[PDB]
Amino acid sequence: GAMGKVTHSIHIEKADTYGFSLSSVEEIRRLYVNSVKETGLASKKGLKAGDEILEINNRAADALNSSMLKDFLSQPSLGLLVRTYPE
Amino acid sequence: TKQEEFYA
Ligand SMILES: *S(=O)(=O)c1cccc2c(N(C)C)cccc12
Ligand SMILES: [Cl-]
Ligand SMILES: [Cl-]
Ligand code: NA
Repeated sequence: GAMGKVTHSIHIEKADTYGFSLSSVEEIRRLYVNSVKETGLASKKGLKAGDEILEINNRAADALNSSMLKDFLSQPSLGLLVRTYPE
Repeated sequence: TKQEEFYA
C-alpha cells in the first residue's frame, strides 16, 4: 500500500457500550481511536485502533465540543467516518 | 498532548 488516504464509513447501533476508546489530542485538534474491544460492537463493524475520527453523525471532528462529543457517544446510534491505515 | 479519553 502507499500514502493515499483511505476513509471508512461506519454505522453502529446498540446498558451496552460501543466498545472502543477515543483520544482527543492537539499539535490542530484530532480524534483517534486508541483501542477497540475484541468481540465488541465497534470491532464487528471493522473499527481498528489507530483509525482517526474525521466526522461523527455528519459533523466535522474539529467542530465537535466535549459536550456534543459526550452527547453523541451516549446516544444509542453512532455514525463515524474514519481515516483508516493499511495494516 | 492528550486532552481527554472517552470510553464509548
Ligand atoms: S503529546 O505531545 O504527548 C501528544 C501529541 C499527539 C498525540 C499523542 C498521543 N496519541 C495517542 C498519538 C498520545 C499521547 C500524547 C500525544
Ligand atoms: Cl509508507
Ligand atoms: Cl483492546
Ligand atoms: Na506512510
